[PDB]
Amino acid sequence: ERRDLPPNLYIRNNGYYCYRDPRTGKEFGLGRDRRIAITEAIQANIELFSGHKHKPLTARINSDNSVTLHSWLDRYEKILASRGIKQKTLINYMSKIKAIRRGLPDAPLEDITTKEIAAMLNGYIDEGKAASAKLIRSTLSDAFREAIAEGHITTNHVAATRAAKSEVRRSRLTADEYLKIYQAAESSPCWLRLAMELAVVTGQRVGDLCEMKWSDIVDGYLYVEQSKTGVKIAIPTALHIDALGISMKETLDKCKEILGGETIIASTRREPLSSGTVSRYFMRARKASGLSFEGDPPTFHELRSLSARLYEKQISDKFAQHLLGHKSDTMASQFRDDRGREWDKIEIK
Amino acid sequence: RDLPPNLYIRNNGYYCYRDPRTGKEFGLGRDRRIAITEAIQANIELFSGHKHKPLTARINSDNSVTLHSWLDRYEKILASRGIKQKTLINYMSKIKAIRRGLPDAPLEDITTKEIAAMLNGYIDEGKAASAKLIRSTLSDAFREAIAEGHITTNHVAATRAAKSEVRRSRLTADEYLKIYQAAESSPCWLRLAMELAVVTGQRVGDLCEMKWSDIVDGYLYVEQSKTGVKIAIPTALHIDALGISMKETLDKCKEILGGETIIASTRREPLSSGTVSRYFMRARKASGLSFEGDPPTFHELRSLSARLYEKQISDKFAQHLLGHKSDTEWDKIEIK
Amino acid sequence: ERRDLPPNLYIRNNGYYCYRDPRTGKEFGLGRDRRIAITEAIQANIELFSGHKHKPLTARINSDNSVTLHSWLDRYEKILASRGIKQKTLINYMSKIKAIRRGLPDAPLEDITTKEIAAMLNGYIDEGKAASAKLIRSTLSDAFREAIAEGHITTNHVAATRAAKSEVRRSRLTADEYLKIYQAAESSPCWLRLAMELAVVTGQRVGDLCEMKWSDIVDGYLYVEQSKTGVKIAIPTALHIDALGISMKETLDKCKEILGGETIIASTRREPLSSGTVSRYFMRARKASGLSFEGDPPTFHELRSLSARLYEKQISDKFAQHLLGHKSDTMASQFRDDRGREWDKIEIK
Amino acid sequence: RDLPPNLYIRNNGYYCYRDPRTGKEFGLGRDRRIAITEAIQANIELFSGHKHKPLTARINSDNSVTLHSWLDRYEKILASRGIKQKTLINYMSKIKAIRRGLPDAPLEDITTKEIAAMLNGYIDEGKAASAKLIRSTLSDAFREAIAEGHITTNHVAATRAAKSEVRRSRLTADEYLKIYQAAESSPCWLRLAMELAVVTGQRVGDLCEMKWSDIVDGYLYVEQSKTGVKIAIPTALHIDALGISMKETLDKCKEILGGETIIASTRREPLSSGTVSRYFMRARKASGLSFEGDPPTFHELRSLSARLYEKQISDKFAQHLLGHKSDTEWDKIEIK
DNA sequence: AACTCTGCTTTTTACAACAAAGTTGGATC
DNA sequence: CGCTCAAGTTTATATTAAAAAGCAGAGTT
DNA sequence: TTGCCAGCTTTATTATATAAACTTGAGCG
DNA sequence: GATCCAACTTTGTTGAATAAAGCTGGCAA
DNA sequence: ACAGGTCACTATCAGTCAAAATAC
DNA sequence: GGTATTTTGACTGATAGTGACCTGT
DNA sequence: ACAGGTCACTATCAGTCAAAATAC
DNA sequence: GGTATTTTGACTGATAGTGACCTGT
Repeated sequence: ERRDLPPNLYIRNNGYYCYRDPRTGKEFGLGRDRRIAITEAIQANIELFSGHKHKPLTARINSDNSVTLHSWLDRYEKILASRGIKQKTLINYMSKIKAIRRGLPDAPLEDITTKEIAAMLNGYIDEGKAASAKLIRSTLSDAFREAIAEGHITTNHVAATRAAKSEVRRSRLTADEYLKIYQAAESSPCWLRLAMELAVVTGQRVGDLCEMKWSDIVDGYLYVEQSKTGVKIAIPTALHIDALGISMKETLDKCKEILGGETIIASTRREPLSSGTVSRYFMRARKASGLSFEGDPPTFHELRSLSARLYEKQISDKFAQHLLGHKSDTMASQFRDDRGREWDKIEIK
Repeated sequence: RDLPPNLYIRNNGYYCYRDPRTGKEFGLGRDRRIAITEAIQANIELFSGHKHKPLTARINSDNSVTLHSWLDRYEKILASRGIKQKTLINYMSKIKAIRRGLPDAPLEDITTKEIAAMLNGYIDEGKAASAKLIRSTLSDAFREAIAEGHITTNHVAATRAAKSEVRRSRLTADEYLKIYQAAESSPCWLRLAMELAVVTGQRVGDLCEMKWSDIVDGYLYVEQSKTGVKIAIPTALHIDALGISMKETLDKCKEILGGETIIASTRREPLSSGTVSRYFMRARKASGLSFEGDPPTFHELRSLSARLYEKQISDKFAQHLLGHKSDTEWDKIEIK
Repeated sequence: ERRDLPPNLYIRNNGYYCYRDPRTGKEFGLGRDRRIAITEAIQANIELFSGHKHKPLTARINSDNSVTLHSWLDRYEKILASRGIKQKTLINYMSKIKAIRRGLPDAPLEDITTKEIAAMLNGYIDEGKAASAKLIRSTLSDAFREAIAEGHITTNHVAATRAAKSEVRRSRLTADEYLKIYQAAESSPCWLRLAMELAVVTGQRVGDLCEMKWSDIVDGYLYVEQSKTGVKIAIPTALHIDALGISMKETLDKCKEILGGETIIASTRREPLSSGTVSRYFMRARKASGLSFEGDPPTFHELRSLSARLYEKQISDKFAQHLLGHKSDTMASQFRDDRGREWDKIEIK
Repeated sequence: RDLPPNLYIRNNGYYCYRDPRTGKEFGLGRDRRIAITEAIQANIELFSGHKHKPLTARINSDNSVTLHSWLDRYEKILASRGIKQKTLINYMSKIKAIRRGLPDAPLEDITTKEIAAMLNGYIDEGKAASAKLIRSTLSDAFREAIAEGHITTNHVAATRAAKSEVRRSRLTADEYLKIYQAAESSPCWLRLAMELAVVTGQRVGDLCEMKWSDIVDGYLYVEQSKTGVKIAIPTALHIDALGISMKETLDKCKEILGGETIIASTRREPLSSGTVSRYFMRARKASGLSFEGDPPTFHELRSLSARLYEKQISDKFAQHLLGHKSDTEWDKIEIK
């Protein structure tokens, strides 16, 4: 007869015991009492046998009596409904939540770790969904605060994490290209044209463009109530874009004769259209024009950016700023940037 | 029988640890050896260590004051802050509010959660604003509570103040006229007050405070109850869009009202701030107009007052009359 | 004969032991062991007799290395000298320290309590030296920060407390009063007058005033380098204050003839003066004029405030701002404010 | 025996508790019973427990990390961030600095204190700025350390950044002239580079990268290496205060220098950024002028360039030229 | 009056991270 | 017909903090 | 011929604490 | 006679967060 | 028969307050 | 003469340690 | 004559490592 | 024929409990 040497467990020359995780190779100190070594030994022998632990009481206490991710998000949700926000803001957020449900365990909050979070966050970076991550993060983040504001938690695990910063990919649109798409838009219904023209001439948001009524015009002035920021403007029917040969007045009355409807921009059956279709068809003429660009191809909104860019040089910087329904002075210097396209010709000026 | 504290055994020989905090017990397993183990682990968590030095008489008694009892001294702390008789009461109301929202346990013991709990209570009934001030004050009391070191941490600070869109709607020129009209069944000063109010754009609270002694060589001296700003309004003002002249307003007051105050009762005596708005109110409802949100109120007259003075003379004037010193729609895109 | 019941200590009906602080009246729980009760009991009987406590090994660790106020303040000091600051900023701070030294215990950091801080802080309010309190506080605070920055501590006890808020007492000066003082200034040496006039016409800081050289003037413009903010200006020798009948040029040549020295403002023995004396004598003239004010009587700098207030109404608000060496938007408004004194008469304009 | 751990007795029958942390021993008294008491007290403080479950092997390990070992992987994640090769080495230099300032112990065990300690070391020597960047970086490393959860807490964050006053003095028009003159003993390109630099107000780093192929129909195309901004400088510019014409400067470069690069070596090849500034330096010293603080340097020329363009034509022009995008002594108060 | 010490009250006014460069002291081919 | 309460909303203004002063009552030559 | 649901990218503005009020239902002398 | 690093200092560029969009893919009629 | 847990209830527990028990 | 404070124990609210009684596999 | 508190000094203590010793 | 893992008994750095020495009253 020899020894009852629990596997993985070894003894030292004086009679001191260690357990060796064969995972890392690192030994561990137990004590002097064979009896007790033994015991702890076996416990660990079954752990390797299955990510299953005798988890400390500390743990098991704190547990059952404090949250559950999905369960709180569910409440998160409702709190948002309360904030008093615009219907779409909401759903943007909603989407992200959803995102989280699907990225994370429905476990207890404090038991969510930084790493787990980053882990899924990074999942979204690696696929090239940089921007996403930001918002996902951002929101998740919030959810927490508030969760903490309702004291289920003590600390935001997210805020320890780093926001992916995103270099914008959408290329800009040059005067040349517009004309080349204006041309391709031939096979497209007649309103796309006018919308285009209008778009550049008023430099207004597509969303708002689809909302203008013929009753919005009084004594040579087009009144617009911006949907996004609520700022109010009256655009004079006198404007003209010299670089592309478009007159606002001339654009507007083509819309009265050929489109005819309550909306300045209207469908072929005389009804107002959806923001999304207008960019949607502009998209088609983009592909149909066949031009090549670096990164993502420009889109409709781009029209508003070209609009400001040609307004800047035609009359003034202060003018481009005012038409855009645009107040701040951090962006007339970021709605001016070319993003690598064509060379800011410094003049003798 | 070495049965560690808070851990108990069952019929079969099943072991359980009981959190005394909740009362719920917990499953362990079958080996006393390992039960024990986790047992003490547990009794370290809730209880890390044990004794105390009876030199923690001399420490742990005055450590616990309790909400209500501190609020009680909070109060008196405020009394010394040196502020306006009403301000105090505002606050006071808050407190009370709190009294009725929270247990009377010790400070240390109150939870973030519990707090918002009630806070939210106030949102959900639609009394946002209140929330704010409740919060905000609760907060304070805590601050100074830690000021005197009964605690460590402002639990409040972690919570969020609701943000409140104001509902009181504004009053337009049309409507005022419509009310001035309904004001017929009302005692005569209402009208005068109204006019006065629009014309002087002054706070009802001060309006009720104006003496005929306040007028010297064509100038009305006002000492603003609220901010202490001093102004002299010239007897020459007139609001064109509604056809009221200050001077013609003022002399109607001396003839039909006759009293120490410019605005007075039918019994020749000074009126109370609240009555003024109060009767205005009745005229509101008797006019029968509808609006969006809550109906405008007397103060509103000061707002209309400025809105019509901005257009008639200048924005600089509106600010001057109101009692304002500093600064804090349909834009015109010019041809330049 | 019966028993050895240590005073303050009593027994219960079943044999449970408690000590009664007679200080409070409140009892406390010991246990079952007569022997051990006894023990803790005597410990307590000592305590009553000496502030002295058998304090913890706990305590007794953290203290032979976790510093001492005065000791750290001494090091605070030094950090300050390194911050790269103006020679007097320094002393201001310095004075406050000192303040602290004399307000508080030379104990260990974490042992300082908020209340102790308050207590002294209040000492300073109660005496009416409101503002002081502020800066004391402020700095103490800082000292702590940094102390925390070097980890002797973990928590700013300071920040818990609140800063006295100070209503400014210095009354302002009206045009009439200036005349009144200009008059009593007769008994005073000649430069006083000139300085006064100069001060109001230049609206410049006395400190800068005393540092102007005749070499600072070229081609009808006076160059000034403000010592306080470093702002650089050129005042034209053409200025005139009509409400008081003072011409910059006429004022300046008075200085050349009767004062004669390197400095535009100079002593009777042709040397540069000390900022303080200037104010100092102005004071004398103040007292000797005999006028009554509410709160504290205005003083020389006040000349700068008068200067702006009469510049405001004479030419423009934009001009008053340019002359001062003052830039932003919280001040050419917290300088046109009145403070009890004058009633803002509104007009028909 | 009864003798509790870390408590030792002396030859007399004197009791002491030895703090294992420092090594320092502590006095208690003569009574064993009391000794013991406070003893274990002590022994809860440092260690309450002593035990773990060996089932806390599966947590102790991969938790256990050490500075240098992490910095080691810190490094690697930097390489992935996608940045310009120099940025990286800046960073890496910092790293190194850290290695040399701090123990290679485990993260959790690094104290605020020690950090400051070393940071201040860099202050005291007058290397203000460095401290900042060291800090800055160290901080980051920690952040992402926690991002992978070996730690809880950024001890850095509690520390403060030295704030530093810029020492490099400015260059005035007179001085440049005096340097241009001393530059006579220097190879010919120096002069040209200098002129070019002022006239183009371009980064030395970019100056040395300009090709004769960069010029089309009177315009010099420059792609700024530092921020990627693209500009076309017209060959018609001239600086009046110093008598230098861009076109005249450019063609002295084609005849005297002759090479693919507009600025070139004596052997017709492209020069190293560093050399250019380097020789400029020589001419500085050789000019013999005195300055307050650190002496101006080549880049200085770009600053001069802007200062003289501001006054000659416009503030909007100087902005356009330097690849400056947005806005970020004496101002004549005329009587307006 | 002239000159420094001192305990006080006012005026003024505002950076932090990331990036990605630029300046110069010695160690190498 | 007016009051003072109370539970609620609304409007005005001062908001931190680390730097540079300024100003008058002594003590001392 | 449109129509909205569902998963991504982009475009914009930017605030919180103190004081000190005013509103207005209720019940009170 | 120039190179390359390594250690240091600059200078330009973006900084969070919430809020409100926009734009192509399909499966639904 | 048994893992995971709950109840309901008396036999210490941790303590108060006013009447008996000397002390200023 | 007579009120600050010590003690002493019947009067008292509460939790701990048992075991009876769920429950859901 | 001793409270307070420090040194040195080897016998555990808590391991790592590359040979020796079977598994796959 | 020849790589994964377990043991295991000399090789190694650091503390823990002892006393042998300090020293300021």
